[PDB]
Amino acid sequence: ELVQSSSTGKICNNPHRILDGIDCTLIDALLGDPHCDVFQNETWDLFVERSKAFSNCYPYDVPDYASLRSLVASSGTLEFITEGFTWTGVTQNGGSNACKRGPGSGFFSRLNWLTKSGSTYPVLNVTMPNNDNFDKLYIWGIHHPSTDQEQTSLYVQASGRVTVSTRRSQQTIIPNIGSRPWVRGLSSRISIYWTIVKPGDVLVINSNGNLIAPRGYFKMRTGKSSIMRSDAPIDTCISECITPNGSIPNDKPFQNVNKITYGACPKYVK
Amino acid sequence: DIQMTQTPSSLSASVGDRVTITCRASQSIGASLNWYQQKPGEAPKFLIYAASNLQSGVPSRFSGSGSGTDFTLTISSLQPEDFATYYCQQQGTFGQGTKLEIK
Amino acid sequence: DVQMTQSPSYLAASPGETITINCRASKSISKFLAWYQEKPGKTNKLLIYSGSTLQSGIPSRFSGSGSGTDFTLTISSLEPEDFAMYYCQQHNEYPYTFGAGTKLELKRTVAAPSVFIFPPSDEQLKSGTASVVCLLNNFYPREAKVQWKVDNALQSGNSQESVTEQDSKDSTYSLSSTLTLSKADYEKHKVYACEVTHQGLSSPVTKSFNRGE
Amino acid sequence: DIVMTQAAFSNPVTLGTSASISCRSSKSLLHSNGITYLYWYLQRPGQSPQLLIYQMSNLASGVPDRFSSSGSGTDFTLRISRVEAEDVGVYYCAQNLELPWTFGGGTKLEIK
Amino acid sequence: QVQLQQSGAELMQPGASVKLSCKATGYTFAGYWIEWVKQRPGHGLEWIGEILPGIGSTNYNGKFKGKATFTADSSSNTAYMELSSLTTEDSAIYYCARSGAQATFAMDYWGQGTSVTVSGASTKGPSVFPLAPSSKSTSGGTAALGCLVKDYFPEPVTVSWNSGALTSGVHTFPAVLQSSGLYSLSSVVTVPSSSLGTQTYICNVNHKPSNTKVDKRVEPK
Amino acid sequence: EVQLQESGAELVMPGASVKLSCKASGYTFTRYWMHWVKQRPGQGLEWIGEIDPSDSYTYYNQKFKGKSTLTVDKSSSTAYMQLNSLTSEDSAVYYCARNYGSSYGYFDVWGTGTTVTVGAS
Amino acid sequence: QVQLQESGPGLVKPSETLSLTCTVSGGSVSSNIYYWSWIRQTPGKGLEWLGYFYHSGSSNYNPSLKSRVTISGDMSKNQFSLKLKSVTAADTAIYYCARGGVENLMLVAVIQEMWYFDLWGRGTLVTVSGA
Ligand SMILES: *[C@@H]1O[C@H](CO)[C@@H](O)[C@H](O)[C@H]1NC(C)=O
Ligand SMILES: *[C@@H]1O[C@H](CO)[C@@H](O)[C@H](O)[C@H]1NC(C)=O
Repeated sequence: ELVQSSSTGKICNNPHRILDGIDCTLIDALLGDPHCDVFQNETWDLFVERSKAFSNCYPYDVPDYASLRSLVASSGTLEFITEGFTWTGVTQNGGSNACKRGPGSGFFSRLNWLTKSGSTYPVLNVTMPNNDNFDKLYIWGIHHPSTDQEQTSLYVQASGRVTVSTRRSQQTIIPNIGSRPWVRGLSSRISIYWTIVKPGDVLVINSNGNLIAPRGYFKMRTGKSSIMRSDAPIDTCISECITPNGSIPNDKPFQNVNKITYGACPKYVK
Repeated sequence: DIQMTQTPSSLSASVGDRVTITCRASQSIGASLNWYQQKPGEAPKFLIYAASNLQSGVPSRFSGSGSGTDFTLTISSLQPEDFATYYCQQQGTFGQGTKLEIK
Repeated sequence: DVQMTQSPSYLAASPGETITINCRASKSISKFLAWYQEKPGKTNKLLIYSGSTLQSGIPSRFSGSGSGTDFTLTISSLEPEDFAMYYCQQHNEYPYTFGAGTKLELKRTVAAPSVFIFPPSDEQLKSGTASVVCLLNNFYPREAKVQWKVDNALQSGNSQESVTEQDSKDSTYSLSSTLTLSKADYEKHKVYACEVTHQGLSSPVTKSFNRGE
Repeated sequence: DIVMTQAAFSNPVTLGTSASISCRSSKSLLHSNGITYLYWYLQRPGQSPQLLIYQMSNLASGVPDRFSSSGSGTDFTLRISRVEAEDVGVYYCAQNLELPWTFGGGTKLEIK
Repeated sequence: QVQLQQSGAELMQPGASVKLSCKATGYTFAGYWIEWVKQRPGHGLEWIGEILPGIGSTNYNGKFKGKATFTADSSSNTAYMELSSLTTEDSAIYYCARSGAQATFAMDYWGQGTSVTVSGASTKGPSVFPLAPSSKSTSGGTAALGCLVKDYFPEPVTVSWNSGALTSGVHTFPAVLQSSGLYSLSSVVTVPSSSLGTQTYICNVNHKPSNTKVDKRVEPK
Repeated sequence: EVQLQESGAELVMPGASVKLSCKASGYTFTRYWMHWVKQRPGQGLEWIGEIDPSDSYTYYNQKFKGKSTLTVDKSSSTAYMQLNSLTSEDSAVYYCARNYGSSYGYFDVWGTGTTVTVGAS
Repeated sequence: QVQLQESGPGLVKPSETLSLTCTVSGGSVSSNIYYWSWIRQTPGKGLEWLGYFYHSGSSNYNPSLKSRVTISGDMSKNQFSLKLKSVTAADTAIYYCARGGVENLMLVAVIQEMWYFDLWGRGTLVTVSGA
């Protein structure tokens, strides 16, 4: 027949640069989850995301998750550059016992949890201009305290606000205080947002509470790499194409192994 | 569309035993499974969230696990107070319930 | 880090009087300074926070004032229950720094110390160590100071002192100074004396004894 | 950029015996995938370059088993078991762990 | 009705580690910071750090970054402080205090205070010696006499005269650490000079940690 | 079998533009990316950028962005490089090289390097 | 803490409309992270989820009931009600009013929408009979 219908069950390590997220989801590696600290300055043609990947840091959700995942995956890099943000009047490097970095409390390595300094929490109004020649991706978030008492204790203001703005657009997020079900012993949550800062544009972070500040930017590039969900193991074989079921020979005019494919292999037919 | 079977329907165990309750989803539901305990004559209690996260006041002997299609609720040391029906829940569908009975 | 200087460390007053405790911060702490009351047998009490806002349940006679680097706690019409230790603690910067604290003691008329000196006992000597102790009883104020004299020579460093708190029955203090000398060292000297200097004494008091008596 | 150095103005290699060419990188070329993304390209005189070794210890289709490469960290070596008259040329070490591609200055073999 | 209940006193050898506890009641534990304060004689209070039990957010004084470690058991409404590599300098009283926004983060509710003593000395009973009155003079005015309790460990000893019959006019001075590592203490009473002959006074000393009870007869000269 | 024949020697005045081509024959053109490499004697070997003929996606070395643009004609299986604002430093030999993997692939086969010399003579 | 307490007629005739009201104590029905839901329990079929109501007015009902259910809030009284039109003999069961919420946590690679019912009422038996 002219239809390929069987995969070897493995993903060839060549020629595409496969990066295996053993226990890490792309976003987990992006934020710097404690068990995902091995992904730094990474590169890939195809990020393989295992169905068994799990998060182990602070519980969080990503509004507009698909867009961020697609953007980062298409970038083909996780090059993170630290920036010297000047957070005056707030305590930095906040953490939680739900995110065990070492033996004690910890947090995402790429996010900066700002907390009240002493008995006050000023209106942060920092700004980092993008004088470089590449798009900068800033990952920040807004913390959602479980109670009004927790909100005031962490952040002196009774109701916080995060306004990240640039020339193109702005996002204003108001935290939703309330008790959620425990996840690793926490009834609070974190929402992760992202902002692309084009060259010559300026990032403006204005906040009076609940800001999970960024520590820097991810150097974005206009790549064509991709991300794929697959439990197939990676073997030292060679195949010009990859499918979630694994590599498939790409010589036949057609294939029906999967509709999702990466690389140069035939058109899908039901 | 999503349907999900909880087995066994009712199992007999004795105090101090290790008991495992299995709830199987027809499709991969990630970790979107919650476990509820209902002692007779009471409303169900919210035990485990996201298939592994124990809730406030739930004894540490309870533990949930699994991902994808197969989930398990395990009680390390069945105590007298743990006699109750256990329901796995995924969004709007509740499992058929495991009438855990004392031997 | 903000060093907090609290003065006066020792304050004497009587019921019905008005007193003020000055606390100074090495750098501006805006208005975030709090005053605590520590007294034996109960948990520390928060009196004032944010400079002037007195805590709920605190009597109105406690007043706070100041901003920046100078602050003041004013207690008017002291009750007998107000005599205690007071601490100023800034909560503007992050490493919370407390003041040294001021002991607020009940005033009284000056009283001279009764000076006694006790030679080391024979039982103490048989252990090979000698401990001569000079005692001051029921004096006021707390500023009494003593120095040991053995023969003509003065001795220092080898003596320990301890002072009891105010005796509520008469508001006086008592002080004991013990000089520790090994049997050999004790035997090399003849006469031991304790010099007592106190504001309530017209001239320093000397009590002395000769070894063997 | 990752800079590749190929200090090899004249590498004396008497014909017949083994020869070695050394390339060094300012950054480790080992990817998190376990592969080292070094490449060795041979440009024979008056000819376009051709691939000898891709990554390491992997040979091109037509490359003889004479050529073999290995290394660790940030210093790599190309070892030729036997050198023939046809192996004279410039051997560029290239890396693409981080784009853009960076090529070494290229080392020219000289026979004794 | 808010109170922070703290564990009892501790005795640790140098280099050991102790875990102080502070049980909170009367309020939602997870919402308020729990402060930890160190008090030792001659130094006043000294802030160690704080932990927000709900999130586990901790923030330490730089002076205590490695020494202390805060944890909170949310199910028990308890906050813990683990002191590590204890030294003689750590002998102090440790307070846990509640801190929240209602009081502008001034710690408004305090614990009773846990006293931890770090000392390598071996437990031993007191040695009692008499302070016989009439040192050089025979008699005059009111006579003073006492008993020197020396070289005991650990604290506290309790001293009474004539089994409580002579509580009036007796001063028991605080015990003082000696360079040897053992506490020493003095108890003195003032009596009429005439009472010296017709009466002999007994210094009662009891050191429960050593289960030692001593009664000593003090006579002039 | 797989060969990449390029244009011959090009002579163009400074500031002008030239349109280098690379006829790819012996394989399915749309199934492999194309790389372009610049060689100047003594100065070494320099990478320009890569193009995916399947959808004309291109990624350039920064120092060559704008200085050159890559494009393909899928019908004739020919890959084109256009150089603009030429200067003396642009005199070089340009190699079109087939790519075996994706964006991060490696030069699999190199074409017959086309030399370009800049000057009016 | 928050307590839920449902009330309403325990007996309903067939073909009528069933009405129940859950009054929330210690909390506000106007919260924007919790939905308020009704779950039905009968011995022969286990727990069945009827639908849920948000303060903003969004609602969701399971298709198993052909739009017979309707959940609405009365925020001036801290109440939300269940209206189950054209009741039948099969609708006799214990009815629980439960607080819940919807979350999209990133707990696992495959993101899934999680519902929970963390607070439940006592449950009230509702009989549907012609007696
Ligand atoms: C905040 O920063 C922006 C940009 O640096 C500036 O225009 C503005 O005046 C600052 N202050 C406020 C209150 O926005
Ligand atoms: C490939 O995997 C998908 C999803 O797991 C499945 O639907 C499909 O049938 C698989 N194909 C083969 C050939 O196994």
